[PDB]
Amino acid sequence: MTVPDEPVGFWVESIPGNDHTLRLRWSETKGAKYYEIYLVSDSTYKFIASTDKLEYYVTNLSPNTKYCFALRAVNELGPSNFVTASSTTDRG
Repeated sequence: MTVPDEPVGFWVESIPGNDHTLRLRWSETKGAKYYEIYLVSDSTYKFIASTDKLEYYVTNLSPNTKYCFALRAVNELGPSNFVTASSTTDRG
């Protein structure tokens, strides 16, 4: 078997009225047992969370700030490549 497919449809969306949260969403992914989410900052990745959901709310962000995330799917053989998406938190 292989590492999972790369996820598709990875979108990061703002939450109007919430200046400290972004909503991450992605499609179910062939071969995936779970997904890992990272914050991409100045060309380095910071771990956020592992989940078997298809969406995740990243809380405790600063207002009016663009965040880029990297998402990958994982199984027992290893991880998929990353897909990326970004958005800006509400101004508050």
